[PDB]
Amino acid sequence: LFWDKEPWFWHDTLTEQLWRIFAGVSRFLQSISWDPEDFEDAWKRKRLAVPCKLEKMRILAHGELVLATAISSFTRHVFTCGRRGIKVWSLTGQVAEDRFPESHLPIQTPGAFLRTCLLSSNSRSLLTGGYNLASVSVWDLAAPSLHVKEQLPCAGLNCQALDANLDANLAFASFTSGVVRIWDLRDQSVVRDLKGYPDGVKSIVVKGYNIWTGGPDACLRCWDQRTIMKPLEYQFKSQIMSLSHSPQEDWVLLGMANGQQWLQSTSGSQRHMVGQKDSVILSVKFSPFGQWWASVGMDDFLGVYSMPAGTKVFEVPEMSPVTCCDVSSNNRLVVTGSGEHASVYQITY
Amino acid sequence: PQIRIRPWWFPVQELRDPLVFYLEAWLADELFGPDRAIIPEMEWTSQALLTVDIVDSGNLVEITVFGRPRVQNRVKSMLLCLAWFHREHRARA
Amino acid sequence: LTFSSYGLQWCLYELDKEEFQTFKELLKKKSSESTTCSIPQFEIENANVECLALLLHEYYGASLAWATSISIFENMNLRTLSEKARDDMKRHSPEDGDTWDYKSHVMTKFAEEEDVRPEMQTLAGAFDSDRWGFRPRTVVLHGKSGIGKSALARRIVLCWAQGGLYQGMFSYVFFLPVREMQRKKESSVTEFISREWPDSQAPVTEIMSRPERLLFIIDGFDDLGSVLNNDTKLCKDWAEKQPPFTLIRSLLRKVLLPESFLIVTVRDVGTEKLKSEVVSPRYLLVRAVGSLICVALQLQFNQTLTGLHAAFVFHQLTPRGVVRRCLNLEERVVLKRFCRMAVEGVWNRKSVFDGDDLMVQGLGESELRALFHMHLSLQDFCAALYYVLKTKRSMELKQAGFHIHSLWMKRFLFGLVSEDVRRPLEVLLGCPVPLGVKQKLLHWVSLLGQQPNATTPGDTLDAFHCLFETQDKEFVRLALNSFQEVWLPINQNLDLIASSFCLQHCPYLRKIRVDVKGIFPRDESAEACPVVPLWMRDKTLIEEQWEDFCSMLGTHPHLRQLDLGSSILTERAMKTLCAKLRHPTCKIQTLMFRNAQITPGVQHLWRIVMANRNLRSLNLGGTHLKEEDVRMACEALKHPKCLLESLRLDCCGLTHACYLKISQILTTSPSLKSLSLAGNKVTDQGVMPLSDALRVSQCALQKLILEDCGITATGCQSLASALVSNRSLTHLCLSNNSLGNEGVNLLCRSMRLPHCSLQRLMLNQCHLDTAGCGFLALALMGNSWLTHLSLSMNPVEDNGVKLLCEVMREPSCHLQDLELVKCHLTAACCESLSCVISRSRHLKSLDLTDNALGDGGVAALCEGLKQKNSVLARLGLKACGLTSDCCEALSLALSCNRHLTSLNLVQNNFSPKGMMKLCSAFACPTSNLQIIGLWKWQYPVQIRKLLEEVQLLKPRVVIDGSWHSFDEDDRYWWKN
Repeated sequence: LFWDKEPWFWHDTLTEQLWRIFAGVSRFLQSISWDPEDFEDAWKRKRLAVPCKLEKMRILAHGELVLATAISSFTRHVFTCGRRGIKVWSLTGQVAEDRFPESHLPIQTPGAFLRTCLLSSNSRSLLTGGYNLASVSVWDLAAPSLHVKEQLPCAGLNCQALDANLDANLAFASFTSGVVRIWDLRDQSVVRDLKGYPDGVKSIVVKGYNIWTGGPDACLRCWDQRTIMKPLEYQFKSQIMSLSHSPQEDWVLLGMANGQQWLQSTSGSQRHMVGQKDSVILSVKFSPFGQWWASVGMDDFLGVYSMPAGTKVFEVPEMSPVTCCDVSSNNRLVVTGSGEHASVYQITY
Repeated sequence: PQIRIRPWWFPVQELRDPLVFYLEAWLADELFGPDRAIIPEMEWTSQALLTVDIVDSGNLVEITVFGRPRVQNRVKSMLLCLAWFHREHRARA
Repeated sequence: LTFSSYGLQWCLYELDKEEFQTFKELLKKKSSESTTCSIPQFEIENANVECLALLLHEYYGASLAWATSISIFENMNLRTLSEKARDDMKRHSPEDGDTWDYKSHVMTKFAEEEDVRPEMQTLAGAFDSDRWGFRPRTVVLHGKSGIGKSALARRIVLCWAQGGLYQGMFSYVFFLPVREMQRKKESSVTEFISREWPDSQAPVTEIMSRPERLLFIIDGFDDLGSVLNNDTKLCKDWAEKQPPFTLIRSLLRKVLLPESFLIVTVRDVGTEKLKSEVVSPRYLLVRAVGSLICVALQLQFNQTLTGLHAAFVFHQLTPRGVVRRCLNLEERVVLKRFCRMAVEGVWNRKSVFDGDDLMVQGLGESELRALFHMHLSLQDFCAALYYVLKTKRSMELKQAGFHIHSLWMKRFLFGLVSEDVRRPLEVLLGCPVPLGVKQKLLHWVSLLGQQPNATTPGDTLDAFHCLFETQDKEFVRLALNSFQEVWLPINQNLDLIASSFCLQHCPYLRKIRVDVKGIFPRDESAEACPVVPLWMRDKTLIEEQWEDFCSMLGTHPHLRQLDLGSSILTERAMKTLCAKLRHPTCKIQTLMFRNAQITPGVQHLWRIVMANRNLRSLNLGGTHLKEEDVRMACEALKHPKCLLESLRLDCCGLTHACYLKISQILTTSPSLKSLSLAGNKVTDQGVMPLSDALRVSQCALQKLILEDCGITATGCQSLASALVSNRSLTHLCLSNNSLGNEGVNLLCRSMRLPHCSLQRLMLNQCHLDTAGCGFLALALMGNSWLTHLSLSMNPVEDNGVKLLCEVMREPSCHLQDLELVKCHLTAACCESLSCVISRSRHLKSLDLTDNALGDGGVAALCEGLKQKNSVLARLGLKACGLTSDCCEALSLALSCNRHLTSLNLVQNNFSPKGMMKLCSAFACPTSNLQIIGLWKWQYPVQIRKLLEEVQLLKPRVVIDGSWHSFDEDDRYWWKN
């Protein structure tokens, strides 16, 4: 949109000409393609190939700073999050830039915000929570009208990260008081509670019977639900900004806020460099097929990297610093958010 | 005129150009059941909204699909295959 | 039963064709191992995804079928689809006085206002609760324009007054019409409540006692969205006085009187504009086009609806009781005024006109009534007519630029340049009507045609629709002339009609592909449809239309290549397609069926190759061939009249007897000069018969491809004997086979003779090593025929490349092209290759990808290419890990060199200074690089404009990141 000198559609020209006449006074941008057959990309001379292309295809205007983004692919929507509420967009129509959301989700309570969001892997629930709020709410997206179906009680606590695991019906949370709780969606009763670190944990990731967390103290810990044993501590040099766990193999990918990335394996304590940058990374996300990962930073650049060794395929520039990203489940679409806008790209290989 | 609810996720742009085809009343009732409680789940999985109506005579029953045309043809083929299976099953018994 | 199968089919419809075949094979193995329940193999092989899922449920059982499919999904290394299947199974598998006076006064008022100018059951539940557990306050209604929203609202409030609806929920009903609120610039809620009462005074305390007692029925929210375009602060207090639009906004937002509840009636665009404010609503859907078309038909140009509308409109416009009367000047002026009003209505997205606007226009009511009899279609047609006969920039442009409702206007606009529709207008008016629209329309379509990329499928389909509407042969011929090749999906019968009509008049067509699915009628057997009549079941119109499209495909004069990007062809479909290709008038050279699914009708494909004389190529793939089919192929090839010069079989899963028959036809058929067998299981027992056929001196083969055949050393020695005996073959490819050093050595021994006539051989993924490279180098000395070679993706270290360079340093060698990728290379090989480039005099290409060449390697190759003697044409660098200094050195070398033409650099990290250096070097007049591989958008704006400036000089230069552009066709067509 901005990158081109001017974005234009095929019918735009005819409409402009007819308007000019009435008042008496590649080149053509394309729309996203959904069907899998129409991709028609020849074999290089469901898949594990490494992508080799990008192109912007829309911009989304929210009106205020953007803190978290999510992209559903089973349904086409997208979710943006700001201090005053959440806005739901759509991607079906064709427009250069969007201004009329699909629905607004406001909160009326003095000194009440939101700071985080998270979507279920089935695209059926949406966790929301923030400062000075009564509880963590879950929205029922499968229903013909948005409405909270449950509440997770919490008093005098601020949530700074969320997560879930639908196989066992467990919902997780992290609070600024260094307290990590749990719940059960059947009964909504706290099952356990892990505490002892006032610095707290900025990011938590759940997979199987382990819970990996990290924070400003520059340490990574592992907890197990079954027992009450103490965690396993790993030592690093800088702070940790985000984590993601490969779905295929045993690796944990994180950013160190000094332009470095490291991989950690559960089986044994092994590490190795996979990238270097002059900026500070603010997020890292893993592809649904574990062959590549995306990384959005602070020095106005979006990067894509290759899993086997860590070499970078390419990157795209932007105007404002980015703070979030999210890769679709199709492995095709990747969303990012900077400033007061949320843009959409496409991947072809 | 007929009045119906629409979910909040199915876009309104897709309501253009619907598709319709008729079937036997008894076969339709067996396929969906008298209550038709399953329609919401099928819709959520298929990103497509259905609508079952019974003609006055009670002999032919219409079904409907909304969504992109390829989705329409896909669902039509699925329904006709299931209908043939049910027809042969009845014929055997 | 059906409920779970539906989800299962949707699980199996994410599977690719090859994945689908692999799933079928695994299932067949599982079933064969099973004795409890047996499943026939032919049924499995003949079944499609839907049939597969239904049968898998039928034999195994719901839970067991889900479990088996999940297990196989896990076996194929498909995790995500497995999780989706598990969750969908979890969700699909079942468990195992004053008030009376007010209401009466309101009823009189609404009866008077309606006099001046089934659904109850659903409306009654509009406030109840659903299964999730929810009670809605706000309800939005929308639908087509035929229904009168005010009529619905007044009927609902009347029924409420009668007491049969919402008797127990609320007692006060308020009707807010937006027009009236707009009439008055200033208003307040208390003012409205006082006004609605007859006495003009109401108890504010009683009204505001409870929120439940109230209700508000807004109407026509879309009428004034122009006022709502303004943005204002919302008012918390209800006693204040503010503009009406602010009150409506604050009441919809629920910031004022939150406990109360609303309801809204609105049009489609209105629900597009208001969806952003209403909080957690419950939308609904409501549903004179048919009546209007029926009336027009009864009051009768059947080819298009634009013609019918024009005919009806001109019938209406004719003076009553007088025929063939030229309109008076005042009549024409009033017509123009009416058309301008309609066009303003379309542009401003308002379907309602108050008498004030009519007075501003000035046209009389009687004349307007006489001119029109009955709708959005009429307004659109009137806008078209206007086009046939404000601020500098306004938002109404972009608003109407959504082309969601202007589609009809353009469709009509294209329909009026038809002469059959033009002539009645000319005689009715009696004056010439020159129109500059035609030029703009022709230029529009021609601008579409000129796009460098193959036309987008949707754009092409819509262009076909519009042009087919035009119905002018010379117009289409002038428009379609621009382009050469088209890409055209076919989704619906009308798509077939448009595609058939609009292509007969294309004079420069060469290539075309069609993705056809869902069009083919349900088979008369096992798909009987009571709704469809007898004609639809058999001899349907779709059959005739597909036959006519096939005839057009056959009869084109300039068509050569036909392809099917994807399709589910029926046996009848392929029979009909082949019927129209046996005609000698056909001129198509090539074919393609690799991605399609055409298995039932493959046997029909052989008759055409036997009969037609101009067919030159034939490509199959992924299909399944039986022994009888291969025998038929042999017999068809055995006809003396055939001139086919290429065949390609793939993954057909042939049998030993099939290889024997193929060898016999190879030795007997003189026309066939190529053959490919990739993905077939051709063991050494399949290699020996082919070698025996090759031994004879009559064999006329020149190319041969053998991919994933998994041959061994015995095949290697068989081929060695055949090659020493044979004297005809030229191209051979053995890739992805585990030959090893012994096979390399055997072939090398066979090739050391001076009478060998091989020109191109490639061995990829062959498990070579240093020893194999030594053997090849040894056999390379004393030969001058072989000209190409490629050893990619083998762990040939530096030493092997060193040996090859030592052999190639001689003046007698005639090797021209050499490519090697992923060979674990370093700087020493680069020193050797720089020596070779500086000295050699026949090497014309090279490739080094995924090799950690680094700064030293690039510096060595630069010192090589600096020389003026070198004749290297194209070089390949990628993923070699470059930096700034190496890019500086490369830029200097490119400044010095004069023979290098092509190049490539991607997957590298260049600093902005380095990119500056590279562009400056590309700028030099001396260098002439006709291709460069780079991504423009990957850089800041400064770099993009710099590279564009470089692109301006030397307009021949091409900067495209994706290499393999302008590369000869043979290099990649041979390999496959």
